[PDB]
Amino acid sequence: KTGKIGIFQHIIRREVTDEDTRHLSRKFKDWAYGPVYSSLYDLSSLDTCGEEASVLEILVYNSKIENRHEMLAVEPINELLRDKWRKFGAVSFYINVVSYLCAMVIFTLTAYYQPLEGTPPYPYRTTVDYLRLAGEVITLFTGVLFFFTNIKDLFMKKCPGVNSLFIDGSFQLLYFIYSVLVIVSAALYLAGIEAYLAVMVFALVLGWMNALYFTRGLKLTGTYSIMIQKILFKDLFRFLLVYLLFMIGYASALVSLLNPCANVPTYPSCRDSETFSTFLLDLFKLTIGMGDLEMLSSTKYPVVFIILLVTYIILTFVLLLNMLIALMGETVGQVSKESKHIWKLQWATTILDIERSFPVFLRKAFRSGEMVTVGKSSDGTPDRRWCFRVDEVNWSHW
Amino acid sequence: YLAGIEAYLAVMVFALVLGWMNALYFTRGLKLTGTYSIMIQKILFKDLFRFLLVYLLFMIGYASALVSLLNPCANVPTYPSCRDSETFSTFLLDLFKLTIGMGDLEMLSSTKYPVVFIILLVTYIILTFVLLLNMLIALMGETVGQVSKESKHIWKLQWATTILDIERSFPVFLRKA
Amino acid sequence: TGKTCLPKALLNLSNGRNDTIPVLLDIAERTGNMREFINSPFRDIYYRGQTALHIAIERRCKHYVELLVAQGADVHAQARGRFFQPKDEGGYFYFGELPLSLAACTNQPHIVNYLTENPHKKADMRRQDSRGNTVLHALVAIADNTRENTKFVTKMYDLLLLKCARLFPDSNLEAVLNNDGLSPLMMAA
Ligand SMILES: CCCCCC/C=C/CCCCCCCC(=O)O[C@H](COC(=O)CCCCCCCCCCC/C=C/CCCCCCCC)COP(=O)(O)OCC[N+](C)(C)C
Ligand SMILES: CCCCCC/C=C/CCCCCCCC(=O)O[C@H](COC(=O)CCCCCCCCCCC/C=C/CCCCCCCC)COP(=O)(O)OCC[N+](C)(C)C
Ligand SMILES: CCCCCC/C=C/CCCCCCCC(=O)O[C@H](COC(=O)CCCCCCCCCCC/C=C\CCCCCCCC)COP(=O)(O)OCC[N+](C)(C)C
Ligand SMILES: CCCCCC/C=C\CCCCCCCC(=O)O[C@H](COC(=O)CCCCCCCCCCC/C=C/CCCCCCCC)COP(=O)(O)OCC[N+](C)(C)C
Ligand SMILES: CCCCCC/C=C\CCCCCCCC(=O)O[C@H](COC(=O)CCCCCCCCCCC/C=C/CCCCCCCC)COP(=O)(O)OCC[N+](C)(C)C
Ligand SMILES: CCCCCC/C=C\CCCCCCCC(=O)O[C@H](COC(=O)CCCCCCCCCCC/C=C\CCCCCCCC)COP(=O)(O)OCC[N+](C)(C)C
Ligand SMILES: CCCCCC/C=C\CCCCCCCC(=O)O[C@H](COC(=O)CCCCCCCCCCC/C=C\CCCCCCCC)COP(=O)(O)OCC[N+](C)(C)C
Ligand SMILES: CCCCCC/C=C\CCCCCCCC(=O)O[C@H](COC(=O)CCCCCCCCCCC/C=C\CCCCCCCC)COP(=O)(O)OCC[N+](C)(C)C
Ligand SMILES: CCCCCC/C=C\CCCCCCCC(=O)O[C@H](COC(=O)CCCCCCCCCCC/C=C\CCCCCCCC)COP(=O)(O)OCC[N+](C)(C)C
Ligand SMILES: CCCCCC/C=C\CCCCCCCC(=O)O[C@H](COC(=O)CCCCCCCCCCC/C=C\CCCCCCCC)COP(=O)(O)OCC[N+](C)(C)C
Ligand code: NA
Ligand code: NA
Ligand code: NA
Repeated sequence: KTGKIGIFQHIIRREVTDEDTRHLSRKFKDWAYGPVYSSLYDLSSLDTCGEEASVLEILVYNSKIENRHEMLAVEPINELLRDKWRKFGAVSFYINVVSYLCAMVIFTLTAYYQPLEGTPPYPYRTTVDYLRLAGEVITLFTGVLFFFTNIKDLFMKKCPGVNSLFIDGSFQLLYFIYSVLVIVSAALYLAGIEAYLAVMVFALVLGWMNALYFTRGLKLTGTYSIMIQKILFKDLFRFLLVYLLFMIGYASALVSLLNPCANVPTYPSCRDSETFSTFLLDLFKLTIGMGDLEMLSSTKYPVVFIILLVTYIILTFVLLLNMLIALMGETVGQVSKESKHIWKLQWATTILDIERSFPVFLRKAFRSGEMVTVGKSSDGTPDRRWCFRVDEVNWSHW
Repeated sequence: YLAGIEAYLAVMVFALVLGWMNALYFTRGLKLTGTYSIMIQKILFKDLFRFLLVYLLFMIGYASALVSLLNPCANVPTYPSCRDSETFSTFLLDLFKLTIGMGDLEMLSSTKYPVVFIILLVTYIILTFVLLLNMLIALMGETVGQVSKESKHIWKLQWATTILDIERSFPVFLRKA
Repeated sequence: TGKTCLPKALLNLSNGRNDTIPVLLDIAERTGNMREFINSPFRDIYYRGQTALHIAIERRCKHYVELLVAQGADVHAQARGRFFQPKDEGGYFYFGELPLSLAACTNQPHIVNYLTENPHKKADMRRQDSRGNTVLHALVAIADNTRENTKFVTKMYDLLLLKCARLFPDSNLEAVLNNDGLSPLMMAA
């Protein structure tokens, strides 16, 4: 829980030899034959299916995030999670994904066949509209589910600094937002209000963007999804701060050079009541390389106007947006390894979230390791310690 | 073309584009072009598929979200105001052109809620063009930096395989010459 | 398994020696089974062929390896058990399948010298295991590309190869194809 590798590493691979104090060892020497050496780690605390506190629950959930990757990269812990991934972790995760991908097909088809005329578009009485009715209900089931599972985590695993962690702290919010935002739409589709739709549309785009949670079952896609969010933090906000700051600067500067419609009712010659707003979009399209200058030219001072837009392109496209590519290259180079290590925390958290969701007898069926009589203890009573074999080779210590 | 069917053409067209793209095999006789052709395929694997996975995932998300905000032609027979039976599909192309920096917004504007619509396309540009496609350039730079040496070494296997495929294709007396 | 007294003595050897063995062997000729006594197929499907000599060598027990051969036991027993197969057959330690192939592959030059120029019997450096693989074929099977491994592989590879030139001044032992052709160089490649 406190992130102390030197003692933590020492305790696990503790091999004492003298006959009295051999019950204190946690790394045995099962068998050897020339240059191949088996070894047998104790999982007494590490893996306890339900009926005890365990180191592995603590590390993956309640510990220091600064070195948690070095803690999950020691002797059984790496191969103990990989073993769970084989048995149940991989499988159950890939039921969770298709269960979710399907639920977002249903939330899609119900939106493409949601009517658009009249206060609440109830009038079902039809095989199609009853099929749509299966859709909205399955949807609301997910919303109330994701709502309770997150508030279950309120009286359970929540309240670290879960707002910007790359270790599911981000998605706990967005599934909550998805959960709230389906409930509100369900409330307004029943309370008459016609903005059930607008509130739904956000929920849909938000929901597919939650399928990036399910890129955690592959280092390939999961490391990628981590770099998206870091770049979104370390690189894109500082870019929009400046970019916005320029934009109000030039836009106000450029609106000032257009004659009012107190003159002849034109936008492309005159300016009135929407001329600021559209420039923000044109000056947005313009830096994105997506809109054309197409000089307005209906201005008191036309040549100052053109000199400014060119300084907007040079600064915002040629210099800021291509610097933005450059900064990403510095980001992805810096946070690649750091993103490999987060994923290992993501992946491990995924396994135990599945495991904890099982009843205890099922966790004991998938119990990892093998029972062993490592030695003799009180009044000759053996040591019935579950353990985890790790075969090894050194062609040096004959 | 012998069984009468007129899709000899469509099947041929794929074969032609596929065939010139097989001339990259013949970049193996130069480290210059052959290392290059190796980095194309790694980037196609290690960098581009993971990009299309996400990109697609966003696109169905927003597109469905944006089709939902257009009034049917059960109203007046328009596409640029109404929506019927091809409106999903074309958005996938427009929202593809849009992230590529190749299509224009040109707000449809014939929607129950027009301002939610514009707020979404802007989030599509920011996420898909400003952030994903320019991150994609960045990732390639990490790829080509990592796999340059590894691509020099593959080419040496390519080049050697080329030599022996030729040699084996000779009769023995010529190989002894 | 099929284990008898003599393995159990050697497996539970301590401090380098154990004086039970010369007596159980002294008792062996009294029963008249030395041939059959230092010879046994553990018929375990993890130990199909292991003998007391295979045990005598892997324990680095020179004193008894000189013994067990002296009473004329075997130096050619094929330790074919699944344990004694390559790691891709579902095994742990391939060394060849022979005591001479073991003493080489287990970094024991003294045994390997002895087993050849020992008086009673001697394993020729030509003998093929149940794959065709001789001792040099087997040194290529255990060599990883590490410093310590590649060191003592090349020494003994030379040693036997230079040594087998003295004897049998004929076909090089490095030319002995195995049961898929591949010589020790082809087998390393
Ligand atoms: C760090 C450097 C920052 C530089 C900022 C840009 C500065 C410009 C300073 C000069 C100010 C010019 C003022 C023009 C006033 C104006 O607009 O006057 C007009 C008409 O036009 C003229 O009379 C000027 C004619 C000459 C044109 C050639 C200019 C050559 C410019 C060369 C330099 C370009 C720099 C390019 C950008 C390089 C940026 C790279 C770093 C990146 C960071 C930004 C108003 O007409 P009016 O009669 O009232 O009514 C209209 C009637 N009518 C005339 C149309 C019939
Ligand atoms: C991580 C943050 C994610 C943010 C997501 C975007 C969020 C927005 C939240 C606010 C919701 C707004 C709801 C609008 C509802 C709507 O559409 O209402 C309408 C009309 O419009 C209004 O009444 C609103 C007028 C105000 C306009 C200024 C908005 C200022 C927005 C500023 C923030 C921009 C964010 C920009 C993107 C920055 C992204 C950077 C990170 C990158 C990741 C994405 C429906 O008209 P109706 O009367 O039913 O019929 C039509 C009749 N009529 C009105 C046309 C005559
Ligand atoms: C090297 C090994 C290779 C083997 C590979 C093949 C392995 C396949 C194993 C497949 C079964 C595991 C997946 C089942 C579905 C599952 O567990 O779905 C889970 C949850 O399910 C449940 O809640 C249902 C409870 C009942 C489940 C068991 C039924 C099957 C029993 C058969 C097991 C086979 C073995 C023993 C017999 C059983 C009888 C007693 C022993 C007798 C001695 C052998 C999905 O996760 P979710 O909670 O949605 O994710 C987190 C959600 N959150 C908390 C974040 C909101
Ligand atoms: C903690 C979250 C909880 C959310 C709080 C908001 C909940 C509820 C507010 C909704 C009600 C407000 C309107 C009530 C009045 C009304 O109905 O007003 C309407 C128009 O109002 C609107 O359109 C309101 C805008 C809705 C969106 C709000 C933001 C939603 C959430 C934003 C977040 C999600 C986004 C994410 C971006 C993705 C990128 C991220 C990437 C991040 C990557 C890491 C008037 O029009 P009218 O046609 O006349 O309506 C019919 C009325 N009549 C005639 C029948 C009586
Ligand atoms: C293992 C490969 C084997 C391929 C299996 C496919 C083979 C055969 C299927 C063809 C027959 C199907 C149609 C029969 C009916 C028909 O004729 O239907 C037509 C239209 O049908 C089509 O158009 C069928 C689509 C053809 C393309 C399929 C894919 C081809 C292969 C795809 C792969 C190659 C690409 C590579 C991409 C490059 C990038 C990579 C970079 C990688 C870099 C590393 C109906 O129209 P109508 O005018 O009425 O026709 C006349 C009929 N009438 C009136 C005369 C009776
Ligand atoms: C060896 C194979 C054995 C197969 C056994 C199959 C057994 C049962 C089938 C049903 C499984 C349902 C399991 C749900 C578990 C669960 O709770 O799922 C959730 C996901 O949300 C739901 O489920 C929504 C609820 C509504 C139901 C689903 C939609 C409607 C029904 C669909 C079922 C049929 C599917 C597909 C049919 C087509 C299949 C094509 C195959 C093709 C193979 C390539 C897991 O999210 P969570 O982890 O909790 O993450 C939350 C995020 N947070 C908080 C951790 C950050
Ligand atoms: C979003 C939810 C979550 C998704 C997660 C799962 C996503 C995808 C599944 C992919 C699994 C296989 C990839 C394993 C790669 C791997 O393991 O290693 C990769 C190597 O990759 C590759 O070589 C190429 C990869 C691309 C292959 C494409 C074929 C798979 C997709 C299926 C075909 C899709 C088309 C068409 C469909 C048909 C349409 C008809 C209807 C049409 C309409 C009618 C990197 O290795 P390395 O450099 O060592 O990095 C370390 C990573 N390491 C090994 C530790 C995990
Ligand atoms: C910390 C200080 C914050 C102070 C904020 C004060 C907010 C508002 C004050 C303005 C009040 C009046 C607005 C009423 C709304 C409205 O409707 O206004 C319209 C005007 O037309 C428009 O199109 C709206 C233009 C809006 C101007 C925005 C200026 C710039 C604002 C800058 C804010 C951002 C700060 C900083 C960015 C930081 C960046 C780096 C990060 C640093 C982090 C710390 C009224 O139309 P009307 O007159 O009826 O007809 C049009 C005119 N006609 C035809 C009669 C001549
Ligand atoms: C696709 C099939 C396979 C193709 C393979 C062969 C491709 C191309 C042949 C190029 C061979 C020469 C290049 C050797 C370069 C080299 O060896 O080293 C390069 C140095 O390059 C250069 O300095 C410049 C290179 C470009 C020169 C252009 C002139 C050649 C093309 C001919 C002219 C074409 C125009 C017009 C045509 C007329 C039109 C009229 C009709 C018009 C219509 C009527 C790198 O060196 P280093 O940095 O040490 O890297 C290590 C590489 N190293 C040395 C180990 C191999
Ligand atoms: C694993 C689960 C897979 C489930 C797939 C289920 C497939 C299909 C279900 C839909 C059946 C109905 C379709 C009939 C075809 C047709 O013709 O439909 C048209 C509808 O119009 C269209 O334009 C087609 C729109 C298609 C919607 C797609 C939704 C989204 C699909 C998402 C699939 C991809 C999943 C995941 C991506 C993963 C990404 C990350 C990697 C993860 C790897 C594991 C019928 O027209 P009609 O009604 O006559 O007239 C129009 C309507 N009007 C005018 C009457 C109102
Ligand atoms: Na462009
Ligand atoms: Na253009
Ligand atoms: Na254009």
